[PDB]
Amino acid sequence: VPDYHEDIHTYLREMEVKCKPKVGYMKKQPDITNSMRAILVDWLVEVGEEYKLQNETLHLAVNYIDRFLSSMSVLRGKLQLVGTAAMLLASKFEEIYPPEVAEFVYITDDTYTKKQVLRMEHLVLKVLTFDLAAPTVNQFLTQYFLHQQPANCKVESLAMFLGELSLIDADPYLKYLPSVIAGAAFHLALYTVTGQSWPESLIRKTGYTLESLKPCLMDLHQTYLKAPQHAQQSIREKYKNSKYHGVSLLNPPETLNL
Amino acid sequence: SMENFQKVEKIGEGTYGVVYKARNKLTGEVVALKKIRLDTETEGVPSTAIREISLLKELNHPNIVKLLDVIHTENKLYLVFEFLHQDLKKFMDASALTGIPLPLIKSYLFQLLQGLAFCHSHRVLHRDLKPQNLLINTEGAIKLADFGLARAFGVPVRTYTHEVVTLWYRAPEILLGCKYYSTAVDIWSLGCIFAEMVTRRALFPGDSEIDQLFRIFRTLGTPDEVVWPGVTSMPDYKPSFPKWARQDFSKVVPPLDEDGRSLLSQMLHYDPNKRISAKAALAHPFFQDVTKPVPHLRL
Ligand SMILES: *CCS(=O)(=O)c1ccc(Nc2nc(OCC3CCCCC3)c3nc[nH]c3n2)cc1
Repeated sequence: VPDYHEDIHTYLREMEVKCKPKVGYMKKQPDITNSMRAILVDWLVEVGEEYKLQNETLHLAVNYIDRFLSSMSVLRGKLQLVGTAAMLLASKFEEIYPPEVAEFVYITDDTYTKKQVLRMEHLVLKVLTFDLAAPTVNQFLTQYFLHQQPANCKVESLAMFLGELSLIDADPYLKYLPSVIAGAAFHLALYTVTGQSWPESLIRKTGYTLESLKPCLMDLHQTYLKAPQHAQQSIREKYKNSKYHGVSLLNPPETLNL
Repeated sequence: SMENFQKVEKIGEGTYGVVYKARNKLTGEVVALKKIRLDTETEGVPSTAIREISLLKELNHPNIVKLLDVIHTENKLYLVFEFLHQDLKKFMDASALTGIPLPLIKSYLFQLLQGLAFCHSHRVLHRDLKPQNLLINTEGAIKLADFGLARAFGVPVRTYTHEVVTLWYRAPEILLGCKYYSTAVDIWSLGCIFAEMVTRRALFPGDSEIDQLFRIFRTLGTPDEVVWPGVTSMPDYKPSFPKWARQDFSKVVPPLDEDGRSLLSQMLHYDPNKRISAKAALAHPFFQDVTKPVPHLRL
């Protein structure tokens, strides 16, 4: 739709700042931690696989969760309820055939009842004031992919893989905007696979240089190198599939050029 | 919550919910209230409401119907909208004997294209443009309404819901089962509506998907690989389709001048890639003398 491409990019750059969670929020949660959140997001990855949901749905759900927990204190017993309602809302927003509510009750192992899921759904809507059309890492990556020469589907799947790993760890990735994580992920995928770098044409589009992406890149490179040891593994399993060209099997680079 | 609103009468039922006319007792404002039942869904808040509200909060524009407020209950959600006076369908019937003046057609098309360009710039497809969803006021404005079939798109798009757009206003790429569609589907709808304001009858009033295709093909020619690269590999294309010759556009909408015909033809281009954007259409010479007349309203 090349004609609205730049208007849309501009608009998403504006809205990503408005949908941004609060970077410090876990410090203010008395009862939950980054490690509990990692467990939850990893579980949502599995749920996404189980029901064959879009990656976008997963990214949206995690945005909803981070924004909700930015203002609402939640006990550990209830963190999965928040996450289940967020995935339900994301599915309703984004999916052609979302799973029905009963399916969402079933995958929580009847920890929660259906009316609890529906009531959380409504509370999450109130808290986010219905502002659900949030920009994601995935939406930026997809635009950035159009600047390949030519398209390389391993580069594409590996970028999505790295962007997805960023969802698991609130420290450090909550401090980076989606467009920046997408930038770091695209560059790191492109260099890992082809040896090439963040292209000139994307500097013109985004205003980001390798310099400006460096802090995120340094974090993301470390996450990639340590992905095999991480307590959470569902994203590595998912990306062994041929649908993603088995990219979780590719060797991360020992070092980057800079 | 609803303490301050006084219901006046029911307007109708769109894609979901029911719409009433109401007035704010404290300010005097006349509003349209869309009532949405939640206890009917122990599936919860419907996807159509979730989309309509999240998108309409972002889309603030003089040719897009304005969402003023959202009022919750446990059991009901009420959307408060600015009230408009009638739909374009009603207005066209009211105009049957006397015709819609060209200045007003031009004004309405210009305004609709502004509204649509705004939607498309904000990554929103409407997917249900038709005269019943286009609302006018006593001051010469027209606005896009009923965003219950709308969605947020990505660049580049993926496969979205197939069962989309009312049949008469549905683009050929959807009828032929294309894997991808985009903003061009809304322009197609608008092109059908432009022709309809001029003649006062629907351009392609088909009774089925195949009847719709055949009506389109009789007016614009059966598309081939020259006019639309890739048509013949599209999923619901049949090589048995009759091959009709294209009609010259001065017969399609006989009252339309040269500039009008040029514009209509770029809006009804088969190839979605070549179909004119709303943004580009605003600069077409058809609009060089555009004004904003006030219609003759018989509320
Ligand atoms: C047939 C009734 S009318 O033409 O006299 C008429 C139409 C519209 C309004 N005002 C109005 N209506 C709606 O939504 C009504 C639905 C729209 C979709 C099709 C079914 C009806 C509005 N939404 C937001 N503002 C609105 N204003 C008055 C009279």
